[PDB]
Amino acid sequence: SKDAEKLNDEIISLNIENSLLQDKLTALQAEYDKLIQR
Amino acid sequence: SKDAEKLNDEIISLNIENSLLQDKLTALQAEYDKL
Amino acid sequence: MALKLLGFNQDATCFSVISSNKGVTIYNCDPFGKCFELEKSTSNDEELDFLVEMLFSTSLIAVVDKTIGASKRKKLKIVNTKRKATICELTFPHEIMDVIMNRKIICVVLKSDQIFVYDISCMKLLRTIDVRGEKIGVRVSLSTDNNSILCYSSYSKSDKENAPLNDIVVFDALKCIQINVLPAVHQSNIVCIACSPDGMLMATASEKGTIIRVFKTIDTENDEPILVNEFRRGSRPSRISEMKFNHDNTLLACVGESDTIHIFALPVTQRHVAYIKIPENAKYRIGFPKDTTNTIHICGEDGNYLVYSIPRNEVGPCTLVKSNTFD
Amino acid sequence: MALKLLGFNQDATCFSVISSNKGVTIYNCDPFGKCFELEKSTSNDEELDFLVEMLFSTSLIAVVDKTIGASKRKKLKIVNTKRKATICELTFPHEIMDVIMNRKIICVVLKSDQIFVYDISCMKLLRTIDVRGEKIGVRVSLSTDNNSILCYSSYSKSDKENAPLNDIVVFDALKCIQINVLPAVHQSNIVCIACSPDGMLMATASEKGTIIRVFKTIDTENDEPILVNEFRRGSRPSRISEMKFNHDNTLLACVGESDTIHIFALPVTQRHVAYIKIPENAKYRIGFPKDTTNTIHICGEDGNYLVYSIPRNEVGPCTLVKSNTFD
Repeated sequence: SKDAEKLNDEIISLNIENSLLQDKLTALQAEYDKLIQR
Repeated sequence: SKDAEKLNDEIISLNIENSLLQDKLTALQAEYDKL
Repeated sequence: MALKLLGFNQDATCFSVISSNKGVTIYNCDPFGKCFELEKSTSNDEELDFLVEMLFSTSLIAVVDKTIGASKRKKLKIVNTKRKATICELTFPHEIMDVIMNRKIICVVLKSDQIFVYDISCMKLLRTIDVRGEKIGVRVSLSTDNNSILCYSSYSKSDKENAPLNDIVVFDALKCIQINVLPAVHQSNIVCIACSPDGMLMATASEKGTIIRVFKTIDTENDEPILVNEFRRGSRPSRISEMKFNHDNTLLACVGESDTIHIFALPVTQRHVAYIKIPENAKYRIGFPKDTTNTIHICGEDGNYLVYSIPRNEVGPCTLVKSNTFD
Repeated sequence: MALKLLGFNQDATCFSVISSNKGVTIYNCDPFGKCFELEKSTSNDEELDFLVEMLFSTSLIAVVDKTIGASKRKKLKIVNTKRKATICELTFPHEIMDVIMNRKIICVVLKSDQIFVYDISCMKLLRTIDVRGEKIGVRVSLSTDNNSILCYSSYSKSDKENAPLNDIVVFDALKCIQINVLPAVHQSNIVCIACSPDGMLMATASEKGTIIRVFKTIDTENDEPILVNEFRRGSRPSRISEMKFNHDNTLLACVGESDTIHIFALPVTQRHVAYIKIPENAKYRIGFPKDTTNTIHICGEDGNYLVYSIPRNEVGPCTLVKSNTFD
């Protein structure tokens, strides 16, 4: 089913963007935690 | 059809996670600019 | 100890099981698999993870406590299964007793009978519901589909005469508007509440009467709530733990401290219909999926997961179809 | 100038066109509509955006440079079309020459013949490929489906005798394990490489010979690679630009600095099959979708977008079906 196939593809797109934000979320938090300590 | 209904449900969940992470980025950013 | 504290999914796709050994596993039904496995977060042997409610078949989970008391009452974590990361970590002034979710609304129940209602798209608290602030514990249930409808048990206007009572209140959580207030439906306390997936029906469980009453939820006349039917208790009064409503609202399942699981049919389209035998001093949880109306899924603390069939025109017991074993 | 630099989507759903006026527009084949339009990021008239590869039909895009030199060699942006936002911004020690994606693996090709392999779920670099570090430019191609298979042209063992050579290397990017090294299939350089969507087949294009060789990709015997077939060039040697493989792997399309677009059939289930006439000094790009094997989508720098039909049993030319015009 074509519609089914597009949906599966979007899931991969939405899951990639969220893994990039989570890695950007840990990166930003850590830099904030480092500056505040020092 | 059933699988499609199930798929729409993961999509709705991932957009919540995307709506939730963007709101943690704005929460964090303001705090970083202050200190 | 035994593998206690089972949790059952809204769509009957999968269930939540706290293995007493380590963490919490979530299995699937078709095909059966280890869907998600939480890692070690322990320090002693008999300290248990209590509350897990999930989405339908997604990666979004609501997890509450690990430690007996270190970070239990005031915690709520939102985790993705495929990446094991915590997204939002909410904190609450009291101890969580239950969490129910759907596709639009997340509810959090406190020990102090406070109910927090959230729009799940942004986690904005829609309304704080001071139930004990107005007048065992409060039992809450919620519709699965959209137009999600909230049902909770509230005290009556006899707080002056005595401390504990239980009436029912129907609430639309979508617009935060109270729809219908039901009177004291019972001469005793309310032990468990189940609401239909489409939000049109509602069940009530008494500790003393042990007679399940069904009321119309929303379309019911404003003048008086409409009672639908009543179901025969059996030979002995027994405490009820969890009830569920079929997707076509024709079937009702009931489990508790009894030898048997009862199945009630509905006259929407009497005393008893289908009964499933159960081991005595062992506790079980119910569910049935959307694919068919003849299959009932069964979760057990003994380690066994069973799938029974329902007889449409016979008053006989259920017929076992598929089975598998836990970890 | 002309509307140069066309880019073609894996699934032949849509294409990328750099309008020389402003930014870069992206259209959609059914129904044809302005899917995405990048805004002004310009300062002079003949400075061009070079590299765009996209996902299948999603919102995720890979964009490279805008300026002639300000931020070109060392940039790669990952943007959502629906919110116009940049997510991750990677930096590379050399100038990008090509970018290919699939559902699991993103490859980035550098001018210094380095190939960067990323797991797309988390953007971790899997392996750095020093092709020029071992021994025109390197031509790389990639499978569309999962079990994505990477194919690149590598130099031979005659670097002492002379500076430039081209053999082929088959690489499994999924496990980062080299599968098969093909010898010098050509006495000349390799101009363009196309790999099949299921990853089982591969074509090779020479500059002097202009004779396409097709090799088995993975299932080919370890002792020696298996050559499938060869195709007649025509009346005149011509440089080849882009080739594509049909979804059932029965058809191969070839386009270049020639008057015509050639269609090759495959013997998996000879010299020439279906030919599409093309205007001479104007450049075109190929594609065909997954719904049918008789439709070939055609992208043109003249402003015209064409859809041709394929004659299964006739050596006649292709038949035009649908057409539309650019902006």
